[PDB]
Amino acid sequence: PALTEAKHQQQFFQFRLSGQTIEVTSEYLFRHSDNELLHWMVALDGKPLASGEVPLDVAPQGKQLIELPELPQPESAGQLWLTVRVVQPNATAWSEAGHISAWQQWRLAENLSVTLPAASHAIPHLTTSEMDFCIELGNKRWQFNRQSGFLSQMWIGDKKQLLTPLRDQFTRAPLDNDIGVSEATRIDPNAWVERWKAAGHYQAEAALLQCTADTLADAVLITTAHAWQHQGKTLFISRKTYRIDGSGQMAITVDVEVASDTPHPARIGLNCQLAQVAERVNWLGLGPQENYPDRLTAACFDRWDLPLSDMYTPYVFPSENGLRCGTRELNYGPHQWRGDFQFNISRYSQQQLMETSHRHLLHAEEGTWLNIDGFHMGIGGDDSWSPSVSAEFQLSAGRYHYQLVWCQK
Amino acid sequence: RRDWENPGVTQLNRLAAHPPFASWRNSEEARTDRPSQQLRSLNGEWRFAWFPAPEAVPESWLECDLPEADTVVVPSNWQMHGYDAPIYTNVTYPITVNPPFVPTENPTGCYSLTFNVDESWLQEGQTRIIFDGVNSAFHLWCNGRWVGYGQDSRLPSEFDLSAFLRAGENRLAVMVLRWSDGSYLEDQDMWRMSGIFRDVSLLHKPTTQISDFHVATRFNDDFSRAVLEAEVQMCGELRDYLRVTVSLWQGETQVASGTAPFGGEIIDERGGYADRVTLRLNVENPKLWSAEIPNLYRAVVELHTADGTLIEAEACDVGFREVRIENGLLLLNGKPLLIRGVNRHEHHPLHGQVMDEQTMVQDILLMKQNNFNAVRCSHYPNHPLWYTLCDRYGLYVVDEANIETNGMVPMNRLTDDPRWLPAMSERVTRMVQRDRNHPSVIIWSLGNESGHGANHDALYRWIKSVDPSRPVQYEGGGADTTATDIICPMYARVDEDQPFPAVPKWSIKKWLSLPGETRPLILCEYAHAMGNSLGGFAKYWQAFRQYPRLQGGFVWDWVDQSLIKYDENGNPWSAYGGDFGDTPNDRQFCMNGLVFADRTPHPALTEAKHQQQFFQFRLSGQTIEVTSEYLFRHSDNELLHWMVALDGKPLASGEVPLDVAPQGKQLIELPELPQPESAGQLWLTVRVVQPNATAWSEAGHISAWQQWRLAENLSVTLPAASHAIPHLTTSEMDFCIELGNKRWQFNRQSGFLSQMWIGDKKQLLTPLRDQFTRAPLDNDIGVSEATRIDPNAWVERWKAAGHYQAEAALLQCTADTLADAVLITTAHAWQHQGKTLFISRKTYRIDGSGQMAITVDVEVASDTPHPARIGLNCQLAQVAERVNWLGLGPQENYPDRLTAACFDRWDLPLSDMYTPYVFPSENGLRCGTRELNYGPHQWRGDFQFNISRYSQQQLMETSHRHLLHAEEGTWLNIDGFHMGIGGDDSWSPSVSAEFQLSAGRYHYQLVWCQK
Ligand SMILES: [Mg+2]
Ligand SMILES: [Mg+2]
Ligand SMILES: [Mg+2]
Ligand SMILES: [Mg+2]
Ligand SMILES: [Mg+2]
Ligand code: NA
Ligand code: NA
Ligand code: NA
Ligand code: NA
Ligand code: NA
Ligand code: NA
Repeated sequence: PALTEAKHQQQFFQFRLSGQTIEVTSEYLFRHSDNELLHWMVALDGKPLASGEVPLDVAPQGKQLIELPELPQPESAGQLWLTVRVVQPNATAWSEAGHISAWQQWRLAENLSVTLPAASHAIPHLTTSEMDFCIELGNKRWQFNRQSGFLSQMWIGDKKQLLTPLRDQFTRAPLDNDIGVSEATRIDPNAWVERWKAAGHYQAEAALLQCTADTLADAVLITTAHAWQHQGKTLFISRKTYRIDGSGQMAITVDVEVASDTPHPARIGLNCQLAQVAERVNWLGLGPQENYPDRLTAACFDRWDLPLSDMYTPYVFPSENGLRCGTRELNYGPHQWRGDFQFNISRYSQQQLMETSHRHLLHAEEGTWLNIDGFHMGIGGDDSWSPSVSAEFQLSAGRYHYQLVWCQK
Repeated sequence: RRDWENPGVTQLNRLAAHPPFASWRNSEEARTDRPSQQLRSLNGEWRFAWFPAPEAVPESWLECDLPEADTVVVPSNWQMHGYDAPIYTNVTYPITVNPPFVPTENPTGCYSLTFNVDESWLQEGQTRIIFDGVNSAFHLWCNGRWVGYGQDSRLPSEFDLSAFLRAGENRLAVMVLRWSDGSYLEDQDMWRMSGIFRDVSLLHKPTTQISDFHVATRFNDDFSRAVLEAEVQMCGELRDYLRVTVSLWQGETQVASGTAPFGGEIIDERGGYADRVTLRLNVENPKLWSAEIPNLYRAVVELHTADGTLIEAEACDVGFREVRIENGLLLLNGKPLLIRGVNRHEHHPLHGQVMDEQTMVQDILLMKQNNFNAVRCSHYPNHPLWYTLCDRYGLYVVDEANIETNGMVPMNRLTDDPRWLPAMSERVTRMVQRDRNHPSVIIWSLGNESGHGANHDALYRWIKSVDPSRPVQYEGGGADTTATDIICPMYARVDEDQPFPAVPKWSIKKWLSLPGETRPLILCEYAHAMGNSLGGFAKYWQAFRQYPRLQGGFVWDWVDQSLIKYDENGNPWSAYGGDFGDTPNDRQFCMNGLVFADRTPHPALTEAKHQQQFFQFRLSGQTIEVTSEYLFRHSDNELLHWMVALDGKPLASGEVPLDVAPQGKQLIELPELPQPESAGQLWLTVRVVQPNATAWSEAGHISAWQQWRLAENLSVTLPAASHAIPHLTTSEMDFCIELGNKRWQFNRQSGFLSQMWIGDKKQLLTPLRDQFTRAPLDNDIGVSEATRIDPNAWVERWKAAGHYQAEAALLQCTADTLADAVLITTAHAWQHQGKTLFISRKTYRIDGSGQMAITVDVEVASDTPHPARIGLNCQLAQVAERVNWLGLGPQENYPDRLTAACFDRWDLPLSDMYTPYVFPSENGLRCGTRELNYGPHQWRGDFQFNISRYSQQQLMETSHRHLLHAEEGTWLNIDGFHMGIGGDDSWSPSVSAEFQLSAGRYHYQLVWCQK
């Protein structure tokens, strides 16, 4: 996946936007853009609204101004996005006709939704038992275990949707850059993975602090609080609310605290093993290829749809892989998650990936592992033998908030 | 003739410039710098009359005092006495641009003085008058007879009165013109005043006298040996019996001496200077001068007969130091400097441009106490005592010629014109002739904002020939021209390029490495301290420490140029541009100081102090590594105090003597510390304290500090249950909740908490509502004016988008009863002309303990300009004496200006929570606050806040601090997020991107409870 990042940063055309105006600047020293045309497209949340093409005619080091036509208002809430691509109409000794040599995006107007939903057709019911809080709505059921404090099962009809409960996750199967030269036989205590191990990040266990259920006028509200501790130290505290409404949507709010003295964690998200396996993955976010906070420039915001295996990157030395960031909507099977998160989805648990040294030995587990992150640490790479993730990409804020809606499709 | 409309006539009969003289007739008095009976002051009471033009002055005035004259103190600026108005114009000239002419209505100040001259002064030798500063041009008469003329408001004009005076009473008549052709070279950004505003004195010199002397100090490779060379020139009776003896003293000990007859070496085919002599004194292991240790020697220059008669003696303080640029670095005594500089105008709120010892001292002490080591004479030579003081207290000085033609179009129109070479030459040459022996001066500057003209090239070269001991710098024309030894930009940013055509301001880091560039870079002006500013200051200091060739800069500027005006009641108030009827004018642009006109600090001063620290620290486990940035001194007056506190509660503390060599490091291992079981964050604070008083600071002065978070124990503790559940009562218009003695009322039409009762006392005067704006800072407004809007300014972008006028529309307001609480949920949209700018969704959970937890989630349209803040505000009914908070402080601090603040528990009087910037704006914020206590209230969370008796609306609507009026109750602004304040400049948006609120979605939470 890194190749595409390289391709984008090494583009030969630079762009700037000012109003309806796009300014293209050539970084060629000798040739004119004689085999290039600029294609532009405006989409609302993935839905195409308009596009066009203009021939590029820029001298080496010169500039070309392109005026976009009047952009008809859009009939709906959402963020308009402008994407431009430089396409070479003719084949060359090194590329085929149609080759895309450069691209860029910009957000244009955004119209926030202020439209009140609509009065639920029904009201979910809460069933309380000694060991669980269950919510029923139509043919859907959610179960929250009172001792664990997590959503442990969800059913569509009589069909269970989870293999493992939905739980916070603060670690990742270590990348090569997280490992560096550390070795079991010769630990580099300065490496990220060793800092995390030493702090107990991979061994910390969730301790329940609170698990309550309340019924509101049109919804049921579950509130939970957990502490993750290690050798008597509290590493993280996660507080959440799950609000299930008449519409069947489950709104999840997550507020996490990370002790200031613990090494900054690899991620702050939730994870679960879905019972089902589906053919495709469809999302509205950055893509289509794998992208990370510090390696996402080349990815574009759009509606993407790929086979599930394209959502896994087969690095020979396996690790955390396949994340997509900047995702507002994710669809898999009958499920839909909405919010502003980063995610990865595959047949392999982080556990397996971290315990496996060669890709050929991984085996698809039952169901699908979904990791959905409010925040994820950068991957670094300035070198692969010393910590290389830039401060700005470390999860050092101390307190973090994210919210997601899980609903059926 | 109208000599004042002729750049070809800059003086008539004026004597040559020279270093400070006193004509002592006893060498020990010269050695001691005691007063000289031959140098008298004529300062005191003079007679003065104001005329609208020189053509209105009556001839009788030359022969006798005008009955209508007033007696006034001299030196003074006549505007300060109210004869006419001072004018505050920045770049545009105060007069029509039509060189070399001036208005025919040209305020003329007729000064006169009747004074005494003892016969003895007239029996022999020469008696001269010296006017240290006359703005801007003047004619001089003595006993009714015309003596001469002078220009250049900022250097001394001396005339020989020997033939005009008589024993006893004598009368001077000085006709001072406010405007002259000199004004075209005096367009600096300051109040436009006039008058005899520097000292007036009378000096007696013998007929055979020391007419000039230059002292130089050259060193061997390690500065263990030096040669002091002093060239002395005489005027008068040249005879074989004359000699010059130069002696050098360290205290009462004479370290060296040389005697020689006159007659310098052969210089050309016609011979040498028979009226000059150069003495060379060898000095071993000299004590070197620096701003760190201003070691000085005293050189006494005796003119005498060989057989022993002292004719006269002159003298100066000498600082052995070498200044040189080598391999791209400015070195002082072989080591690279790091300039912690500030630009300082000569300004006094009551006396205008008249300087006095007390004031200068006060400024030098505060500069030093705030870790400044350098000052730039923006933008003219200073009153003579300034140099003496920087020599003695130790500050590096950039001495600057009085040449500024900013208002010309293009800016070098005069400086590239050979006909203005002569007038400019004098401004440069006479400055060097006067100030060349002061060790504090380390760099000469050619003036300011006059573009780049061939005149600058010529003058750069003149100085380099006449005085090889100091680099020459000059910013005009792009700051890296052929007329400067130093890249000396004004307001170039650290990382951000500003590619203006012809004179781009590159990022300072990129500028150093442009193809072929090798010079050091020191900003002549940076960090424009106008109003609530200095945002981004730390970014500069980090770059300076990181890049060798980035050697610092001079902040703009030291003191606000506000003037005192008196109201009807006779109460003083700070005035700025236009407050005197002056127009056009540049309003508050004259106030850009780190300190107020009375020397009270603005909050930015502590940020400068901190970033400019001379000790850097690193923490590793319990080891503290201290690194000294001093180049020449050891930390011989310093100890390290350390303290650990748990959320403000003191746990342990200690002190350790600091012993680090210059550029050295010291490791200090701290004691086993408290590892308390109790929740909270442990914080380590270290401070460097100077146990002994110095010439510039009191015992115990703190010179540096730093803090680090240590272990954190997050609370996992469950609050006990409440023997109580709040009750809800509803009506179409409101949701009321009651719990014990407490009550909350939420308006269903507005969607806000409209009132709260504790006991039965109402707590709010205005409801709690979201706030997305701030009363704009000078940096938010920049140059925008009603009359000429600058649409790119932040304030204008917010205005045009409707932020200040957007109205909350209620989208939802519900109430639910929980197990042990009542929950109110709201959502509002802020719109403008159909555009939804922001959406606020909140929940308020009131529990059986009586606490109200508020959760707020805001959406901001990505296409609206990033808002000033994301917070809540309300007017509390209560007015309490103190404010106690756990968070950054104690002074005002903003996101991009908070490095100096320390996290601790602070407690101040309410009034201290407001910063009285002259031009009112959002102010007093404190960031990183975890708990705030005011009266019965306590708010907890992770926010920024301000609290005062003045609403944001009032601050935005009032132009001057003295017009603000305390409102009923107290206004509290509690922000989840607040935009940086900027300040890289005050005329273009300068808030760095990482400090702009552009995330789109924001979340914050607070708990409001009692106690
Ligand atoms: Mg003239
Ligand atoms: Mg003697
Ligand atoms: Mg006599
Ligand atoms: Mg200027
Ligand atoms: Mg104006
Ligand atoms: Na083309
Ligand atoms: Na692995
Ligand atoms: Na440096
Ligand atoms: Na100014
Ligand atoms: Na010491
Ligand atoms: Na104001």
